[PDB]
Amino acid sequence: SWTDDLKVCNQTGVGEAINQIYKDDGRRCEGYESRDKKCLCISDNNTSLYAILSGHNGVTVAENALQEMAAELLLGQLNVCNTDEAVKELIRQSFMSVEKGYFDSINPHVATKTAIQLHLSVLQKLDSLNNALSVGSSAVLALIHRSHLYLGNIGNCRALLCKTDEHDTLTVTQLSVDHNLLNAEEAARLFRLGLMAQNFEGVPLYSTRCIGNYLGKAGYKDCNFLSSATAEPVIFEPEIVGGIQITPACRFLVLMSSGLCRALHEIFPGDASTGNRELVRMISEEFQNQSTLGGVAQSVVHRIVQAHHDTYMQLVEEHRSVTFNSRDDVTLLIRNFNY
Repeated sequence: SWTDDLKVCNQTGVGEAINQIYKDDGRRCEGYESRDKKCLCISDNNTSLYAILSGHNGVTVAENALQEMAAELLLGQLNVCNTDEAVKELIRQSFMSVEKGYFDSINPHVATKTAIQLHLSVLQKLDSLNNALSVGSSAVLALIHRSHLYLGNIGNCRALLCKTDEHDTLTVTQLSVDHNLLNAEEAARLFRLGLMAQNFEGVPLYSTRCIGNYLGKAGYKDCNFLSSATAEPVIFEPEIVGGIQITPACRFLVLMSSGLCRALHEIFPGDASTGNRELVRMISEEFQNQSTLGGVAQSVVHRIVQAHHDTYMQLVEEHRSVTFNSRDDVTLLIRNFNY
C-alpha cells in the first residue's frame, strides 16, 4: 500500500543494524540491501499494524508479503468483523493468500528448473541461479485493533509482551512461537521426518516454517541436506493468538526480527528465552537512561551487535571454535503503552 507511506506511530521506536559478514582479519562486510522489512502503520484511530518480515536468501518475498498483508487487513476490512475469532480468521486468511501468491509467482520457475533437469537424466551454471526459489520470509505481525492485540507469526521473528504485575517488576511473556530448532516441538517434527541435528550444521538458524521457500517445501529433494527427509520439512502453518486485551498493566511490546533472534541465541547461550530476559533487561535499563523511543531501540540494538562481534572476537581470541561468523539484519521494534 506501500506501507512506507502510511502514517507513522509516534508511540514506536526503531533500532536497525545492517547485516554483516565478519572477517577473520578484523574488518567487516556490511551489506547494502536490508533483507528485513518493517511496518509501524496507523490505518485508523483504532487500527494499527506492527510487523517485521525477515527475508531469507532474498528480499523479494518479504517485500511482497508485507505489501499484501497490509492490503488485506488495513483498508479497511476490520470493521466488518466483531468477534476476536473473525479477526483471527482475517489474519489467517491474509497469510494463506500471501503463500498462494508465492506459489502462483514461482510456478513457471519450477517448471523451468524441472525442464532443464529433465534434459539431464552449454551454460549449466544458471541451474544454481535457478535455485533462487530458495527465497522466502519469516514474519511477525502484531495488529492492535481497538484495545485488543492480535498476533500472527511464522518462522524466526518473535513477539514479546512486557507486563508489570502485583509486586512488579517486569514479566516477559512471548506471544510468538519460534518455528526453528530452538523449539523442541519443531525439533521433534523434524526427527519424525527422518531428519537429525547434524543435517543443520553450518546452516545458521533455519526457520522450519516460513512464507515461500519452494526449495524447502515441494522439491526439498534438490536440497542436499534437506534431502534425507521423508516428507516436506518446511511446512506453512503460522501461529495466531487472538484478542489480548491491552490493559494498564501491559507496558510495551517488543518485535524481534530473525537476525536479532539469531544474534541473541549465539551470545545468550541456550534456552531461547534467557535471550528474551536479557533483551528486556537491556531495554528496561535503557528507558531510565534515554528519552527518545527510537533512541532506546537504536541503543539496545547497537549494544547487542557488538556484544555479538565481541563474542565472535573473544572466540577467535581463545581456542578458535568459531560457530557463527556473520550477522543478519538486526531489527528491533518497541511499541510503548507505558513509558
